[PDB]
Amino acid sequence: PTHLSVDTKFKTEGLCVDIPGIPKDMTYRRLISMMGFKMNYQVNGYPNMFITREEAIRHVRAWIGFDVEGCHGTNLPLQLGFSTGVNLVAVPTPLMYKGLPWNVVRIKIVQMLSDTLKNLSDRVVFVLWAHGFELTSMKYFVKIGPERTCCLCDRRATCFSTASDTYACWHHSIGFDYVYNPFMIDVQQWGFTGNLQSNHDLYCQVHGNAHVASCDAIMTRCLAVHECFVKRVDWTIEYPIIGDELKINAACRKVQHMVVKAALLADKFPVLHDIGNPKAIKCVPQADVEWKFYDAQPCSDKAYKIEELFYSYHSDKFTDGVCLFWNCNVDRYPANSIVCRFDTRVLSNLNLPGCDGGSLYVNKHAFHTPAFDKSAFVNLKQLPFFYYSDSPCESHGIDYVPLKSATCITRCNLGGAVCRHHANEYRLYLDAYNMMISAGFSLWVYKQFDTYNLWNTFT
Ligand SMILES: Cc1cc(N2CCNCC2)nc(C)n1
Ligand SMILES: [Zn+2]
Ligand SMILES: [Zn+2]
Ligand SMILES: [Zn+2]
Repeated sequence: PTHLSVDTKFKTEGLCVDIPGIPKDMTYRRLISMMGFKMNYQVNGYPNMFITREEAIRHVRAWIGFDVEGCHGTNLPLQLGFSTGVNLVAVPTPLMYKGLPWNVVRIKIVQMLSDTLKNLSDRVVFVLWAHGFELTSMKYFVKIGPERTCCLCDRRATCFSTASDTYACWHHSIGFDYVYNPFMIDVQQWGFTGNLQSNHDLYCQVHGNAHVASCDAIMTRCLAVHECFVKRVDWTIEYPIIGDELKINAACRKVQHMVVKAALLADKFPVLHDIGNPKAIKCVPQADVEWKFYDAQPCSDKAYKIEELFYSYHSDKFTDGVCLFWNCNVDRYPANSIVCRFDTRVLSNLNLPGCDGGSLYVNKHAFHTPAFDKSAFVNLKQLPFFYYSDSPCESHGIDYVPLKSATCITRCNLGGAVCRHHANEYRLYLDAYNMMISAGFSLWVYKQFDTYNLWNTFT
């Protein structure tokens, strides 16, 4: 049991207003046939156009919400809406495009999906709240067949061209007119009562209903993300490397060690309260401090209330020493804190749009993160960039230009001239820092933090 059986039942109640008379007893096999597609008994990698909830979750980067609304069914114009905010009007003769025949509409669909997905996924998963017109419109822009490879590379084919009779992936599809072997899932099959807006609005206040197809497409995808990544969480699912994952994760470890080590040297806290990931290891193993750990899994719905994390009777006194909240999202951090908080607003290939202002950060695992809120940091300040090192000034073993920087906190800089080793390490550290910041991570610290207190650790 890996793929969704075509002989699985499909509930058709949601389809009967667009398709009146539709049989109550229906399989994916018969639905695909009704949609105008012929599977020809093919064992060539594409067993069903529809996929399971488990397969949809493994391919969350491919999710594109899709809705079709009748403007006036062969005789009427259709408004095609996508979770990218795009609305296209197809005539059978929040971006809104005027009515155009299907032969040109399909070219725009291929361009839009290819630009949206080329850096995300090897496929497309159309996320539906199926009422009929979206399923019966697929024949106008979708072609199916055996699994194929791109004409210009080794990636699987996602597009077809009737001009050249060739296949392409999302990177090589310029000028292609058909979406080839897409996947889809109907959210209505999951067991819901009431319409799309009533279910979506139970969990999200950020997406409205401007009564256009793209609004429904966005709400459908948002509801799917809430069901799969907010109310249900699976951290065992691994996701492929599509970008700077490894560098970002290594940079995060380097920045955490640097900042915590310097906070302990500068203010000499007798105790550190490490709140978050139950599998955390001391980021500064050599530090003298009493290191106490508190378990809190990543919050995916709302940020933790600091009253629930801290109160209800541990050193008990979280006011003693310092608190470390490394990606542990709380509503309002205490004044004595070191914080790394992911900014959900960041634009990147790892950060997908989420539910109720939140975002779906996908880097090895999927983490739905609550909406970034500047008011969480009112008792803290932004942590300034700095590099600190007590290591010996010694080169060992990439040409050189002398480093001059007020933020290179080393013995050599105190002595008036940065050594080659510390200049190389400073530049590598600054690169790691900038990588982590650009990935969306934000750093905050207790107001008394002052790197001037690090210079006297060289005596
Ligand atoms: C986005 C949308 C449109 C819509 N229609 C459009 C065609 N006329 C009837 C109203 N209905 C819903 C529930 N959502
Ligand atoms: Zn290709
Ligand atoms: Zn929403
Ligand atoms: Zn040095």
